[PDB]
Amino acid sequence: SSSLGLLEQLAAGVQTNEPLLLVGETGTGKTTTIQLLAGLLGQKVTVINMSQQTESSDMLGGALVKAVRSGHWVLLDEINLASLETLEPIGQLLSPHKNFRLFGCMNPEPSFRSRFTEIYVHDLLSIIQKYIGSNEHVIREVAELYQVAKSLSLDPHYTVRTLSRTLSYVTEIAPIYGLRRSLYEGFCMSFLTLLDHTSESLLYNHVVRFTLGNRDQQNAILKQIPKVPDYIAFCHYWLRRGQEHYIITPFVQKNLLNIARACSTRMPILIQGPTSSGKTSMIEYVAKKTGHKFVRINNHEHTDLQEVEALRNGYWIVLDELNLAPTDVLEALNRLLDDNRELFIPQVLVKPHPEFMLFATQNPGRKHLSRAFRNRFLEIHFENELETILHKRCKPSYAAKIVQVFRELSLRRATLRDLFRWAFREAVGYQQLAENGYMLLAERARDQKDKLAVQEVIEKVMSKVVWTRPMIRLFCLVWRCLLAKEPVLLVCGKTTVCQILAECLHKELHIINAHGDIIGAQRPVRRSAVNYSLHSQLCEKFIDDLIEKFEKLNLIERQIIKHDGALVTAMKDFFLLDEISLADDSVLERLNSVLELSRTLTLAVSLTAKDGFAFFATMNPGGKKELSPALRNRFTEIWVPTEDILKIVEGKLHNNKIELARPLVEYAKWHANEYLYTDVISIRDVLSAVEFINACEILDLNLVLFNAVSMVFIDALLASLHAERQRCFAKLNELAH
Repeated sequence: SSSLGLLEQLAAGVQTNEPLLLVGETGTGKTTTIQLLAGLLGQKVTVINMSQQTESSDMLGGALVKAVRSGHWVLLDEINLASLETLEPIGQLLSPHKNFRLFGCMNPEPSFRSRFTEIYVHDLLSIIQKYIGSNEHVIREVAELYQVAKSLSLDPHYTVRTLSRTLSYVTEIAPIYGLRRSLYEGFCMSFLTLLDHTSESLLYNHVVRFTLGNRDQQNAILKQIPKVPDYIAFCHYWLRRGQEHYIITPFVQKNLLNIARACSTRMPILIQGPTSSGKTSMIEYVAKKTGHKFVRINNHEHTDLQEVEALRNGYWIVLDELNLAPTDVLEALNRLLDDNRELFIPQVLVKPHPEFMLFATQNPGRKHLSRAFRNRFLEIHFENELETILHKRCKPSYAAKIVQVFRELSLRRATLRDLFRWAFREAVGYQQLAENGYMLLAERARDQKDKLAVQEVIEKVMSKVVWTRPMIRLFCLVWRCLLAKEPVLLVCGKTTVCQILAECLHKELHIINAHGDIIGAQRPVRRSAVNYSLHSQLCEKFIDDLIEKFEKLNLIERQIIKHDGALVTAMKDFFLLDEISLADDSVLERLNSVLELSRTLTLAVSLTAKDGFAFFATMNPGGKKELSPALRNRFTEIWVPTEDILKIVEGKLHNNKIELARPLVEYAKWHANEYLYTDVISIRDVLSAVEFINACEILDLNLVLFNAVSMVFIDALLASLHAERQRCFAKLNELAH
């Protein structure tokens, strides 16, 4: 009756030659539209999904023009996510024609949406009958499926028409390795793929299991024998269409692997979550069973269309990292999700056989993906467990207590990738040494001494340069992380320690400044060429005409022809891309690809090696926008900062020339608390002061310090400051055209 009402409303609209929309939540006002279109006659459903091709491609260059000359139905869908394409409202305001149909379709504009006479949109056994068809057993199953869509109220979040696609897939794998009860369980499986608690899975198997016939019956659901009797089969509840690795599989891994496998016989599919957990690791572990090869198209941040071979052949592609899509290959890729496997690029289609068509967003606000895209594909999401897991990928109590300390840290407040770093790093053979190892690795990122002391207690529950104490506990950490060759950020002494290490480990520290592709790659014109070609013709048999005569009868081609980059030149070293927070994104994307235990040269591309190509970067604290918390966590960071400042100046000063700094130290202290009040020694100032003090070509030491602190601190600071200069001079005298 609701469909009767909407159809009558659309009839009343269509008789009047007006505009009409329908905002709702189902994506089936278009189904009602095409339904009533054909049920009246069906002119042509020109269903222009007007959310991707922004404003011209609808209008001109046009589909609406071809309609208004033709006589189709202009089903402008998704006008509630568009741009200012108000030329379409102008074309509405034009109304030559005979009978058009501009029956647009919103989905919940101050003048477009105020010019279209809208009509909002407002029994599962019936649609369950029309979907299922193929006993009174199945009538009890109709009651079961209705109980499932009724227990939808057990909380988007398992929304409405997910049951429709589930019934379609149950019809799909129905005779193809399925009991009807088993097929219902499979449909339920992909009703609770992305969920929170398996009590819904308990009740779903409970209703489906009851319809089937219990623990012996649930084991009889695991009888894959007549299922696989029918296409290279898989293990259990699994017989797909038609070798191994060192990819060893635990319990939960085998569970999610069987999940993705249960997806991978139907034909789109998306798989979101944490990147370090190996989504394509599982995808290629299943591709090891020769569905295809795992062509991981790793779109970083501005991957363009130059990045169909998997459409022609097999070699199952994965447009990975599509969260950070470059905003139009997402749109043309969704245009490739209109047809099944037809790709028009000028040249028409592919129509593939089955390999896969998987995809991988991330754990979801760095450019959140489309919910229309997140509702156009059969999506997916993914202590002593860790105690066992580390026992092989690393070399009884050292390992167990580290996992317990990870648990302890969670209770207190932290990436376990760094726990693997802690494991494989610790060459200890000693519980105290391993304690210090997990300590310092945890004491890497200490942005404050509070949490540092807290984690210390939690673990307790288990040359041209100048040496310095408070930077030795940065230089030692960078030396150790260099030996491990881990990625090393730094968040006061930064470039000093970097050049210190490049002094010690004799190397070529190619440095860089913030604000970029040529840090990674360059595409310049290919400078000095002129007399080189003249001598190359002078060293050839038998002038441009002379060169042409020689061609008629390498250097000649080189003349007619008239890649390099920073980490690449470092690949040819250590790349110290300082101020990394204000770096690029796509460069940071490929650097994330450069990061995890492997390098890559995403040029037609290749993969670079690494001989010690350290990204020994830096980024000072505080447009100081940090990176992704992965991209922070993918690098082993380090944080950094008395009378020894005076001792340091004593090293920094001239030969005798001593006690002026002992005045100048406290003079800087009183200047610090007085002017711009904070207890920081401000060692740029004291350094330049020691520079001029050791540059004192005059005598009378106190006058040298007088003119010095006049030059650096004092005169830098109303007219009362003049008075305060005297006060400053007081602290000086207290230290005394």
